[PDB]
Amino acid sequence: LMGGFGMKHPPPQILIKNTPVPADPPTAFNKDKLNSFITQYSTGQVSVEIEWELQKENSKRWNPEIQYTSNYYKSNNVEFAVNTEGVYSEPRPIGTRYLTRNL
Amino acid sequence: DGVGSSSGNWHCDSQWLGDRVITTSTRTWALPTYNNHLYKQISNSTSGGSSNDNAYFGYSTPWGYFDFNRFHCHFSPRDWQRLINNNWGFRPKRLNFKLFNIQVKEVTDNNGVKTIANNLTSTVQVFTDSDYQLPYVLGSAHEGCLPPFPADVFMIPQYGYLTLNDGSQAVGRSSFYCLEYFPSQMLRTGNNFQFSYEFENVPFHSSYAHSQSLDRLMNPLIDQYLYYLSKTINGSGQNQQTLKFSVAGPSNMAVQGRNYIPGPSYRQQRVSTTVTQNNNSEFAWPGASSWALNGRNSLMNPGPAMASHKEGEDRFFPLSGSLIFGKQGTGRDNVDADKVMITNEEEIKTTNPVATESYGQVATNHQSAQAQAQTGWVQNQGILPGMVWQDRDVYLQGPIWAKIPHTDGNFHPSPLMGGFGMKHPPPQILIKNTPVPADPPTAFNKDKLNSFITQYSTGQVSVEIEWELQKENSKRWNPEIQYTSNYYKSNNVEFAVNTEGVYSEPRPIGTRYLTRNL
Amino acid sequence: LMGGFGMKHPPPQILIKNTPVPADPPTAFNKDKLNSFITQYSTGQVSVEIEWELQKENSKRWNPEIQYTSNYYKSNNVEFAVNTEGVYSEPRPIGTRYLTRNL
Amino acid sequence: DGVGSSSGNWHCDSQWLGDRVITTSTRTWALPTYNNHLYKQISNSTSGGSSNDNAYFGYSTPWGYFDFNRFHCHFSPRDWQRLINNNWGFRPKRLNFKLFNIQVKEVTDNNGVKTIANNLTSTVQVFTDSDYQLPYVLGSAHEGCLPPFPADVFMIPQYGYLTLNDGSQAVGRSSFYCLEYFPSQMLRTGNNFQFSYEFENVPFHSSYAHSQSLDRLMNPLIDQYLYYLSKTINGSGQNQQTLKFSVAGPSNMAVQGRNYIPGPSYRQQRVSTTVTQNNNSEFAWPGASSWALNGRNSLMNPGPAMASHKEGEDRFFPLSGSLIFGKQGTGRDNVDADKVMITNEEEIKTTNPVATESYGQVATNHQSAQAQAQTGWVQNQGILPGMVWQDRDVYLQGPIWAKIPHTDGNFHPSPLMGGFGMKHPPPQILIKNTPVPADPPTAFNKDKLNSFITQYSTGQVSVEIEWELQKENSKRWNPEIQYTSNYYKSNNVEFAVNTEGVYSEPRPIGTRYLTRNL
Repeated sequence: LMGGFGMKHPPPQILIKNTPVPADPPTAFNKDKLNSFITQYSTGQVSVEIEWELQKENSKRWNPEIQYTSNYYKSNNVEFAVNTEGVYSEPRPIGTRYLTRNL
Repeated sequence: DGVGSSSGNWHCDSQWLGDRVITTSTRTWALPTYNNHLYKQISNSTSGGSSNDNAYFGYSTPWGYFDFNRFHCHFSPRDWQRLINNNWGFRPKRLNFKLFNIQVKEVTDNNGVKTIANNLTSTVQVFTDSDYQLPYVLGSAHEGCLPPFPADVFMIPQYGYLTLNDGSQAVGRSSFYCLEYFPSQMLRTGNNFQFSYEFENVPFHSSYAHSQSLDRLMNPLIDQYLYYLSKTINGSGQNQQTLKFSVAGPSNMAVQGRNYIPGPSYRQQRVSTTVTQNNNSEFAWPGASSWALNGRNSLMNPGPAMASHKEGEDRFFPLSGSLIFGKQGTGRDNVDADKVMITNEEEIKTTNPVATESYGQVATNHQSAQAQAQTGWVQNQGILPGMVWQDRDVYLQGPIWAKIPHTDGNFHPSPLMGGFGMKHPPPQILIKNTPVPADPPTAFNKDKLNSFITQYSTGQVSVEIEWELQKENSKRWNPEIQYTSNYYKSNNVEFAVNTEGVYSEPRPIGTRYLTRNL
Repeated sequence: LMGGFGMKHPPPQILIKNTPVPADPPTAFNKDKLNSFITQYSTGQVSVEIEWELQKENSKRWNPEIQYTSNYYKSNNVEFAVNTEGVYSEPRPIGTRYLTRNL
Repeated sequence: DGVGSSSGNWHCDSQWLGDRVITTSTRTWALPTYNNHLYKQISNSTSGGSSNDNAYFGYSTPWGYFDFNRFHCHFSPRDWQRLINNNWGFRPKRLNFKLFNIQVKEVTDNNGVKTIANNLTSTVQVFTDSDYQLPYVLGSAHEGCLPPFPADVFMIPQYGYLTLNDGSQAVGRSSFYCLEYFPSQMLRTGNNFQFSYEFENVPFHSSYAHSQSLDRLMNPLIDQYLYYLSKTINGSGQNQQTLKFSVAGPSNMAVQGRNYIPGPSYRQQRVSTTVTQNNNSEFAWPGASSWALNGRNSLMNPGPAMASHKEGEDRFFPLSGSLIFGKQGTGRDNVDADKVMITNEEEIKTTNPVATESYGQVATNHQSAQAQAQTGWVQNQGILPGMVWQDRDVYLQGPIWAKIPHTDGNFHPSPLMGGFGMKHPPPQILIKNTPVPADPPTAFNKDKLNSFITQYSTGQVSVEIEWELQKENSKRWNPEIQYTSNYYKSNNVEFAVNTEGVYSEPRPIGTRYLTRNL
């Protein structure tokens, strides 16, 4: 209902945890589980490569087709581009439907 | 390929193989010149008809088109009788279309008299749109069919297409299609045209009317093993409350468990052919069942297929639900009832609910010692699971196919009016006769030439459809009801020409006679 | 200077004339050329098929690129489409330069 | 490919083949972290400098880049002397670039003291842009070169790029390039990087200074066979008018017919190094030669290549025409004249007109018995046919190449500042050290991580260029003038390190000594 592509078997969930490393336990054996660990985190890079099939416009309509453009008026900042202080921003949502087709 | 030799032979027959039919129909046509070779926009504010509810913006083109989508084009009544009495269903497998013996004539009005004379050089250009790029106008059941009767010569309708509008103004998401921007074969006297088509696989139509009702699909001798709740009261008086369960037997039929339920219903108003029974008010537009889209108010003309008169009394019919055909020679407007053939669905009555009656009843409030039970009527019920419905009957005058609009979703895309819905129907065949300009001025002028030569063309069109069949296997004992000709001495043979030459069809002919079990 | 593609050998000129047919001359031989002809014209169709090579946009710029669209406001007539009386019209000129590229 | 083994060997040499040179230069670098791993926009209104004439809008990126486009990076002064004294011209054939022995260190400020410690896991990511998709910032002669002296360690400049602006605001035809959207190889200690490049074919540079002037390219012994108009007057007094023609001989040199003319000139203002001669007014910006583009007023810094002092008096120089280099240790602003090396073109004086002098003179009004002849000066003359010019000299501090902007047209695309213009120069090599975020908070927060670990990296860059050569064929008798070291006992060796370690270059070194005939 929200949108997108429903799938019986979507692309799976990818879960990640950093294995615990316990801080030095006590010398005498104790039954209880170890509640003391070492503050820890990890960092890396994730490549996500999707391949998209396409369907291309065959329409023979005469006149020009409406579609999406960038306003030309001198704005203070480039839309869909970083601010002065580094913040990235998206000015307005962008639908998928511009090209026209007959029922 | 010359002026002398003919470019094709008349072929009109129906050859009946056991498992399939092939119906060729060849007729002759005449194509005038529309819009003076212009494209124009038709928006209502140019033609009037000011209102919010009727608003359209669209273009009219000079092109003509062949529309054969009705059945009677392809089937003689005797081929129809032979079809629907012997068969449980049918589907078109293929289509072949030939257009030949084209001849282009040139009219001249001189000094008050008009003389027609051949034009051997001129061309008439044709194309079939196989990519479904243009709007599809065939599926709307407009007139302009091949005539029922192979003798009559007809005129070819004008192609025009509506688009988006806000009121009478175009949005600008609107499209303009220039029909002449397509690769159209053009041909002269001595050339012919043809193409072949193969219908995409669809379901067989149902030419059978069920032999047992849905509500009564059970053994009348044996009880079910399930217990309905029979009686909630011990007896009269205060504080008499019990729960008494009973077997659902033949003695009480309505209460047995049934694992299928009837099809959906969108209720219609009930209009009686007997006049004095109907109300004395203007309920035509006001009381009608409408579906609104984008602030427009549409009317519900054929709609979820559902029975009409409910059994005993046929004196009435749905206000806008039923297909309505005009008799031969019927006036244009404010036609009296008798002059119009009102189609009636009695055969769908077992599977589907009545058009004019509520779908059912539902409980509203929770009962309590204080609060009595209360139940409201269901005016509309969409598809549920385990719901069985039957499609609307298909007539001899009714449309064969329709184009299923290209969209993300559609449910049971069988056209509401009737016939065979198809993602890729048999294409539109458009025709125009190339313009020949009258003598231009000697000095070069920039403007386009607005002066042409009055011109039209004539020829023959062979439309050959191949129909797959499904044949009756039924083992029922007694005789089966089916379609016949009344024997009483009528003044004229029904489905035959009058004294003055007019061809006429007395009454509509449904497809459903043969019976089959649910 | 006006625009387009200058060529040493452009696509050639295609000239057409309909051969003269003289009206009936006089019986006695006369020296002078025939000044009397038959009013005449001809009609047909011309297919002009050009093949265009292309160069396609490789630009990696982030934000959206400005380009040409049809105004969406409810106009009386579709722009670049026929009028009510049949006249075809083009509302405004259309340049070739929208896509951007670095110097 | 491990922490222990080194990823490459220092290689710095110049091996001189007869027909070509190969100059390897290996130096060590340090890359800080710019902009806190942010992109930001630099538009002047954020940095001030309010005016219409200085206006810019652009982005600053964390990425650094290697700029080696100066010559002294690749050539020791002795390789330069050996180059320009023995050769009539040169062109780069190929380029090889290696980056190795990279090591990434992690700074920590604790309790007032800052401790540096290795980081073995961290990565520094690099990419060369071979498709010329990004803006090209190298060709503008910005500082940040590989240092002249192979010992010195340097810092790597920050990459930022201007775009379109209306005042301080972006138009929206402007572009934002996210440098990190490119497929950048990333590598750790134990990895190395390299690529090879092949310069596109360009013309040889001219390292020769002509041995005969353009105006004097003729036999001094022999007359021409053409007759100039010598004398238009019979003698003094009224109505004395004649046309007297004379041979153009050696006796009158200036009047002979010459079928080539000097190159174009865009005139410059004349500023004298001797101070008391110059005017007592602020002519710096007002009196300068400018080219306006889009309402901006640019200044003409190097421009059509043209001689400067005109022959006898070198006491002056063009206001903005001449390349101007700063001496080692030169202040930033309002530097005194002596502290700055003013480059002077005397070698181009034969082919090209003087920068500070008019191109010529042209007749204005038609003469008549009543109207005397009148001639105005030509302040600017663009290219004509049969015009010969010579390109600006190329120095040891000056830029090797520039990118010829991609456009529908360009004329003689040799850069005005100097060097070798190329449609596809050797690509930009950008480098950034991947960010390592400091410990995030435990509870998930939407916002991006603004806290990182102060970090930088270090390594070595081998830049190997292959130069094609053109060698002196001249048969002139006498000795040829060329470049030498003064012999007088100076306190310090020129082009050598000072007492305190500072490296310095005393004077600029042109490429033109060897002489060649027109």
